[PDB]
This record gives sequence, structure tokens and C-alpha cells, in this order.
Amino acid sequence: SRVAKAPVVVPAGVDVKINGQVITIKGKNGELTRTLNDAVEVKHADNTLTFGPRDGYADGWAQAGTARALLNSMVIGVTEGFTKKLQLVGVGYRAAVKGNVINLSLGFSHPVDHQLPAGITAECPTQTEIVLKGADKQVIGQVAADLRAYRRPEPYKGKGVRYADEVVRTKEAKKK
Amino acid sequence: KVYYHHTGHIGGIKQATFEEMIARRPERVIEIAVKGMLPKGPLGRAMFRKLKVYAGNEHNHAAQQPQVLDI
Amino acid sequence: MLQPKRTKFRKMHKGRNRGLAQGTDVSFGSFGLKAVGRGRLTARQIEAARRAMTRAVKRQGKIWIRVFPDKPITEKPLAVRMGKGKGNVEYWVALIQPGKVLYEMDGVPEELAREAFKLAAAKLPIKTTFVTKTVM
Amino acid sequence: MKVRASVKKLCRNCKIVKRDGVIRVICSAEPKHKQRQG
Amino acid sequence: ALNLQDKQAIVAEVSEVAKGALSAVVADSRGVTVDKMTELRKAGREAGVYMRVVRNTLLRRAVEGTPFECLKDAFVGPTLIAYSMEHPGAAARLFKEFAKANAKFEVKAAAFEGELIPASQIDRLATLPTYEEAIARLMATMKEASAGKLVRTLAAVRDAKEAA
Amino acid sequence: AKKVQAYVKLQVAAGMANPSPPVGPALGQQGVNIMEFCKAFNAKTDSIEKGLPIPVVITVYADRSFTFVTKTPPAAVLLKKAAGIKSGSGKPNKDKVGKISRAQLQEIAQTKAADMTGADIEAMTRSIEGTARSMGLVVED
Amino acid sequence: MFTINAEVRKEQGKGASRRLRAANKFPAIIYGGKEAPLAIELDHDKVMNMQAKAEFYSEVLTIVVDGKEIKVKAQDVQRHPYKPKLQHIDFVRA
RNA sequence: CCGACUUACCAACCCGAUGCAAACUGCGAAUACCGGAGAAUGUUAUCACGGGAGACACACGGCGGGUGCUAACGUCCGUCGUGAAGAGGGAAACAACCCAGACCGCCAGCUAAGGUCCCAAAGUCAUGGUUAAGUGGGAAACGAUGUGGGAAGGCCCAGACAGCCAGGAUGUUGGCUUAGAAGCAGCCAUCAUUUAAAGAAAGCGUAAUAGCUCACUGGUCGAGUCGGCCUGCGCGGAAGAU
RNA sequence: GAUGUCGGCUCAUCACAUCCUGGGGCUGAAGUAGGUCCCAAGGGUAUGGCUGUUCGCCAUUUAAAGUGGUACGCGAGCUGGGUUUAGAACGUCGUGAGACAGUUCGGUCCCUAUCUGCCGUGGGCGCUGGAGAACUGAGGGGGGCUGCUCCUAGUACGAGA
Repeated sequence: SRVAKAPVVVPAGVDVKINGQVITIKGKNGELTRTLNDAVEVKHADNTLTFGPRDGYADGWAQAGTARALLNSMVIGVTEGFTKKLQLVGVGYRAAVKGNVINLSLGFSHPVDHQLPAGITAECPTQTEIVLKGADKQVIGQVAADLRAYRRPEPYKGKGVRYADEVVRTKEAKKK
Repeated sequence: KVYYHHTGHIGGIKQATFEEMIARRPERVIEIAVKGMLPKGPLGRAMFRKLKVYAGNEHNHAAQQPQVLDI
Repeated sequence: MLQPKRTKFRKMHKGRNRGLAQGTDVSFGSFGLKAVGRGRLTARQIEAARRAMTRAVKRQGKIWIRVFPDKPITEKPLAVRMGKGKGNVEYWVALIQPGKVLYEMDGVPEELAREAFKLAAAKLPIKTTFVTKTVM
Repeated sequence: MKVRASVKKLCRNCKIVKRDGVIRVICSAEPKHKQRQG
Repeated sequence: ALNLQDKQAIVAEVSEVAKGALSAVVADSRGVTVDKMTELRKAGREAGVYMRVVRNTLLRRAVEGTPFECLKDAFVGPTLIAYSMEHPGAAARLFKEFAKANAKFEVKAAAFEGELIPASQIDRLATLPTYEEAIARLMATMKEASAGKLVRTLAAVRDAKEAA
Repeated sequence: AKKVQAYVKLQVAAGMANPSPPVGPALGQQGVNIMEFCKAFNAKTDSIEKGLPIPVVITVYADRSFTFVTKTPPAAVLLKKAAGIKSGSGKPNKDKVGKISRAQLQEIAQTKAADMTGADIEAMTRSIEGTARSMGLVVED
Repeated sequence: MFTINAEVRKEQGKGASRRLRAANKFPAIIYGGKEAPLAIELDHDKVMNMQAKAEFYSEVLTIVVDGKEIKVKAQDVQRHPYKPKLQHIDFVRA
């Protein structure tokens, strides 16, 4: 990775704690906002993060790009707050939030019992739009992954749960 | 090596799983690692009967206080 | 099959070798397909390979063929007990030997001839090599 | 998907990725070209 | 070069004109969204001003290896360069034509015959000059700013619409 | 996937934008209604000629909004007009169904200069030359 | 037209030539007239890819061995019966 | 009426270049063989005639060919190790393999084929590269940017390489056709334009239009990367009766 | 000096490339449905007839009527039906004796289990002085299948059904 051989700059008040192959990021965090890298040593200084050698997995630079992506993500995380825009295509499915639960369906009265930890919260403007709120980049996408694990976006009208990189072509009914 | 045995089935054969062994006391994983390292039938049995393992880090079957050992 | 009218005689001994039975270098053009292994061709495979090269290259360049079926081969069918004489003549066989180059070209650009030989190597029973000549 | 071996591409680019020890071919905007084998 | 000439070609190409050029302007708008990009090409052939889009890496290598027009750090991140080799006043006129579909706050700074012209000054330069009215304003700026009154000796064509 | 790609084509009259079959099916699919398009397109198309098709090129966001750029009359309509035709040849450079003067071609060039990028008044002309050649019109003096 | 290397050598037999191919070197010879040629070792690859074009064979070569320089161009070639790499090459003085 | 100017094409003898052969030949080894003469060794290997035969039914395998599909633990012939007609070492073992040739004794040593974490006798060996798959320690076609080294080479800090993002352009929905007919249903134009960059488009896709991948441009971005070819390791290909 | 057959009955058993419900990609899949389609040994996996019958032909049950192996599973299980079984003799052929997998009539099939397994069952011994009583789970199998309609639900989608 080109980018583990150039340092990554850290604002004022962002505390990036180096104690082992775990590095733990605080500033103005909703939660435990943290980074896992093994093959590199990252010292904090206090204004800029410095990348150098440690031991790791047998693939070439296995963790040194990993440390670059993850450090910058978590640092943007505690400051401004990470992205929050979740959505679904189709109607007749619900997207109604009640507390820490998201009510979704295939066609059925009962909820699908999709539930969230303490660390994060939601609300919904409309019955297709979900706002997830937090500071750790991983967990917001882990409840998004679970939401797509009962109905997905698949090409026939395109209907489903949409989040990050999307794998669907949005086909229609056939006519020849 | 998931240690199949005859025990009566239909359609297939019934088996013990590697997965069962952990849920029913921690010993059995450790146990079929030292068993399989001993010879033949009878000698491998005379050797075997000198091992004890149990639940591990909590087991009463240690009250003797033996000779302590690190390997 | 892309086979000869008559070579030698009509019914003939199979043709085993302990090493080289001729053909191992480039002999025309600027490039070709080398075998780097050994085995039989029933002429059907030569044809199949020729079709592939003619479908990729079209009019751009002519083909020089550096192999042909030499020896007729009998079969005694899998319906009757072996040990008593010699079967009907069934196919003409080309004996490919190790590093025998099969087909050569120069008319068409290098990448058309190289690609045309990759298609031809799927019709063949071994793993092969593009071979370059430039003049000699 | 099918038991199609060999991990040659099907579109001008695919994400070529070794999942659970079998290399899958799949496009970056399409689920159609997902193949179980390669 | 023989894989891609396009990327090697562009380094020589800024460096030639930017040594060459009486005014150039180093601005931020990125090498995406065709609508603003087309309009800065379009009006640029009218006023007699040429525009290239160039990385800050290419731009820093063009100042390292070759003489430039004195905007040696005025490039930051994704950066476009509009430049005139014969008519300095057109260079400032093109952003005032181009803000009618996007913006004018896009300039970071400008240069004029070796002098730094900031991003507040160019809004004065741009008010329908021909080459002589641009030149005239650069002398009116200096004359003001230099405290000696030997520095003033002509206004009757040097500070008119006449030849300057 | 997200509809964040490439300048989408449409070329339509002001009253040819109320039904769907003249337009093609695509706007409906990208989250734009035939009625909202029709109202938005007349805003910049009836400022000029409306009885013939004005070219329009569209960008669509992942949030089901749209932007559209509306232009003056196409050089391609003008070349039909100035030549006395409504139809071309369907086999250009091999069959020729009329002719256009060069001095006239430059006035067509100038009418399309509201949106043309060519550095000389000839450069604009040389782009609509191949437009004339496509429609079976011979470019002569 | 290329700049290649040689160390001076003479061998006899299959075993010797194979002992060169064991450490990724192989032999060559330099003729002219009807006399005792200049016998050399070469490297496998320093003469195969420089040879992937007709300029190797149409133009003359700077071949350096123990301060001797003589000028030579390629002649007909001997290739392995399982690799495209060069088993033995000929040269004429030019 | 007789006769005839008049090759446009095919595919030969032939001709040049190119490929090939037990039963074809312009050329032709290595090795084997004999008798002498010499070293060495063999308690006769070989010779006469008299008494006794047995074997002629061989088998998994080296060397090579025919028969067979360059299938078969296949079949046969000249040639040979082992079993036949010999203990031991090693192989989950065996008739037959590899090392090796059982006088007999030796709580002796060494070396072989084969081994060195326990089983089990000896290396979790010192030093480095790589696979995530129990591959290793189960096989081919076959493919790919699965991973690394190496010389030659293109690119290569002047910005690569590959992808992800965003753009994919000005005339332009060019002409016909048509639900519309847009680079991508079909076909003809097959170009020009400001440019730093955008083919009137390589591939996919409700067949289109749409949606989508693509170099190139600019972000991520400042160091390796990829094509041919030699090479260790990987992948799926590799589903059947305690 | 015996690895011995068809056909019927009984009794099984294992491989999953599963007849089916079940989770899931695709589709030239709108949805319903199907094609395409992977995991899966867990479990239910049909029968009477004629015929010595495989295979056949036919009626049918159940939501349903699968593939493969087993000395072509199982005469140290059963009958002994089948081939001229051994017998005429019809049909057939040769001079005849004799033959025929066309055929019709009825028609000789053994083993009390040594070791081995499989399931049920007792004696004797270690259980740490002996005795009686409850008893933990190291270990290991069984239910396991599958339709109907009420609700789920006339709703998303589609032109409409």
C-alpha cells in the first residue's frame, strides 16, 4: 500500500491511543470508535500519525493499508459524525422505527424483529427512509447488512434495502 | 477427520461431530489429542489410564497438589 | 480430419519413441504454437484448431502448417476379445513430440497470431507455448 | 450461479475475489454474473 | 509513454505556456461536472484565453524543473489553470463571463508579468479590458503603492484607453 | 444502481413532451414524471421555436431529482429547413436527397453558436458539415 | 543492436552442457572461415528477449569477454524440447 | 463455312520453401561382438563321451518393439534385477519394488533405501521465500490480477499500476427505420469540436431507450506494476455403497 | 477338492449427484408459476392385477410416488414357480440318436451357529470397612416427515385476470 508510507493528519482534541495491535479513537464519540492493524506500528505524536514496522499476516502489506483507511475513518467519525443515510426501494414493506427496532416485512403483520445495540439510535422521516446515528463506521453498516438479509435489492423492479456499494441493475417487466 | 461410527441410521449414517465435544465439558478435544498419540491396542490403553483432564482450571480432581510442571 | 491421401503404406505400426522422433524447432515466419509435450492427434483436432485460427485471423495473413498426420492406425473394436490379428484402419495419426511446433504465421500481426493459438490450444490435449522466430 | 470452473471475466471488469477458498467472478454493479465456482 | 502518452505529455504542455504567459490564474473547480467545464472552454475561445486541468503533483514538478509565473504554492489539491500569452486583460475577463453560470469565488490568486495579483484585484482587472486597459491598471496599482512621485510621468495614453 | 452516469439524451418538441411513446420510456424509470418534464422543458423551449424539436441533455442524482440543459434550435433542424426537406436519405455519402450552399451553412453555424464551442466561425461550420453529410445534403459553394 | 556478455568456456558431452542449464547459464560459439571458433558461456535470458525482435539478427553486437571484443551477428538456433529458452546458439563474425 | 484475337479461375506433375516414414534411403553413431596380446580375478564359466534330468505352464517391474487407444495389475518376444530358488532394513502391507546377499556369536560401531513433534530409533534444525488449502500427504483438461523470486523488456516518483469515486463530453435524438430509435434492435454517416479528458464506443444488459463496466481526466495519490518466459506455493475443476 | 442363476415373498442396509418441505443466487423472473439453482444423511420415501417376469400393460392411493450399491443384497432365509430344468409331446429340424431360453401339463433345494456379529438376559469380580437408598452426566441414540384452509394477505406488483 502506497499510502501507509505517508502520514495521516489528526485534528486537536482527537485522542488516538496506542497500546498494542488495537488502537482506540476518542474525541466526541457516541461509542467505542476503534481501529485494528497488526503488521504496522502507529505512534500518535499529537498532530500527525506515523506509520512504521511491526509483525503480521503473510500477505504483503496485509494490515498497512488497513490502518490508513480505518484511522482516518474513525478520526472523521468522532469529529463531524459518520454517514447516516439508509433507505429502501419499494412500498408495502414498512421502514417504521420504534425505539431501537426497525419494522420491516415481506408481507406479514408481525415485525422481523430487527434490533440495534445501545451504541446507536435511529429515527425515520418516512416509511422508506432510515437515519442511523453514531460515530463508529462499522456498526451502522452491520445493522444495514442485517436489514438487507431478509429482503435484498435484486433486479426485477429493484425493490430492497440499499446501502454503501450497490450490486443491482434495476431491470423491468419483459416485452421482447 | 469427523470420527464416524456405526450406531444405527436410515438414509445416511449417524455420527458424533467435532462440535459436540466442547459443549459437553472441555476435556474431549484435549482427550483425543493425547489418545491418538499412543501405540496399538493394549499398551496404548495401559499408558492412557494414567491421564486425567476433567472440566479444566476448576476441577476438584487435583486436591493432591502433585509435582508442578511447565512444558 | 485434415489428413493425407497415402503416406508409406495403408496399414502400419503405431510408432512409439523413447525421446525424439523429429520436429522440435521453428521453421517459418516470425511466430507459431510450440507443444512442449507429447501425444496423439486423430486429425480431427488439427482441423478443429485450424477452424479456430481461420475464425480469428480472416484474410489478413496466410497460414503455414508445420504438422500433418503421418501413420494410419487400426482399431479392433470394444465388442470382441483381443489376441488374433489386426483391426480395420480407422484414423490417421499425427505424432507430436516434445517441443514440436505445430502451426506458424507472419501475415497477420503478432497478437492475432498469438491469440489464435490460445483458442487452438483449448482444442489440444496439453499445455502449450507461444513461440517467436523473428526470421530464423 | 452454477459450478462453472475457471475465473475468466464475463464483463469488461469484474471484482475477482477468493471467497472461502473458491475464486468467484462477479461484476461491480450486477448480481447476474455471480458464479459459485472458479 | 508507449503505454500512455497522455500523462507524460501534459507536464511539458503547462510548463511551455506558463513560462510563456503574461497573465495566468490558478483556480479550483475539479475535472468533473461537464456543464461548468464546457462553459470555461466555450467562452475561452472567444476572449483568447486557454485552460488546462492539472494535478498539484504535475504543477509542483513544472515549477521544480522549469521557470513558472510566480504562483509556486498558489496551487492546492485539484486545480485548473487558465492563461493568456498575448492579452492579459482577457485572462481576468473570462472568470466574469464564466460566473454567469457557476461562480467567481473559484480563483485563489493570479500573476501579472511576475507580480502577484490577488483574488480581490482581479474583479477590477476583468471589467471589459483590452490589453492596454489591463496594462494601465497594473501601472495605476504600482504608482499608487510606490511612495515616490517620480514614478508618475504619463497618464495621457499610459492610463487612458490609448496604447499602454 | 444509483443513476450517477453520463449525459442522458433526449430531443423533443414542447408539445411532443406530454405523452410517453415519442420520448422513449426512460424518464419514467429515473424518477421523472411526463407532466413535470413537460412543464420544466416549455420554460426555455417556448422562449424560441416550439413547433420543431429542441435538443436537451439530462443528469440524474441518486435522490430522484433531475437537471436538464435546454438549448436554441438544433443545427440538424435548420439544415432540414434551409434545404426544403423534412427527411434524409437513410444511406448518406452513397445517395444524396438535396444540397446546401456554404455561405448559408455559415448562417446555420452562427444560429447554433449560442451553444457551439468552435474557436472560429469556420470551426462551427466544419461540425455541421458532417451533419449535412449524414442527412444526404451535399456541401458545395 | 544490443550490448551482451560472455565468459570464455569449452566443454564436451551432454553432462557438461546440462551443468550450465543447472544454474541458468548455457553455451555458444563464434565462427568465420573454417578454423577453431571462439567458444563462450552465455545467460539464458540476456539472449532470449533481446532476441524477441529481428534487430538481434539483422544488426551487429557488443559481446564482452576478458577485455576482448570481436563483433558478431546471430545465426541458427538450438531450443529446448520443453521450453522456448536457448539450449545453444550460433554466431558469425560481422 | 472453316478457323480464331480473347485467363478470370481452380488445383497437380514440376518448381522453390516447409513438414515426414517398421515393411522408404543421398547419410550414419554410441555400444555390443570375435580371435590374438596384455592386467586382474573366477576352487572350470567353456571342450569330449558315458549316467540322471528338470524346463518347455512364469509373474508385478527396469531397456525396447510389435499386438492394444502412447486404455488395462494388459499380451508376447531378445535382454535383466527380485520371487520362483535368500534371512534382514523400509513401505498400514504384499509373490514379484527399493537397499541388499541369511557361516555362527556379540546391551558393539558405521551407512544404505527409508527416516528425525508423539506414535517410532534420530532436526518442533540454523537462515530466508510462500500457500490459508489439511493443499501438503489424490490425477488431467482448463482458466484467471490468488501469492512471491529471477534475468531481458514496456510503463517507471516527470505520477506508474489496478480498482473505487466522479466525468464520459461540443454539433447530436446525424440520416433512415420506429412503442420510441439513443454509442450498444438493424443499417449508412463513421466526422468534426473548446480540451486538460471523453471511442458519433471495447463489453454487458428490462434486447434497445434505460441501468451499467471501460481506458483517458481529476480525487484516493506518491511506488512499484504488468505483458511475454524460467520457477516454488495456492484455487476451483475434484460427486457413490461397514 | 464350489465367489451358485431368473422369478415371487420376506427381511434389510448404506452413498447423496435429494421425490419433497426448508434457507438462498439468477432468469430473456413484474407478481403467481416455472426454467436455471446450491446447501442438506435429518425424515416420510405407496399398492393390487394379469405374467414364473425383468422390462410391459392397466386401475389406483396419498401433498408425494426418487437415483445408486450390496457374491447383478439375502436357497449356513423361504418356496422350488422358471430353461426339453429331469419327462414326453406341440411347434421345429436331421436318415436317426438328439436338440431348441418359442411352448403347454404337474414336478426332490440341505446345515440345531465353533469363533465373529446383532438384540434380549443371568453368574462372578474392581467401586477401597461393610450395607441399603436416591443420584450427576464422561458417553451415545430417538421425535425429526408432509398436504389442507382460517388468520398472516386480495397487499407490494402487473395491462388485466
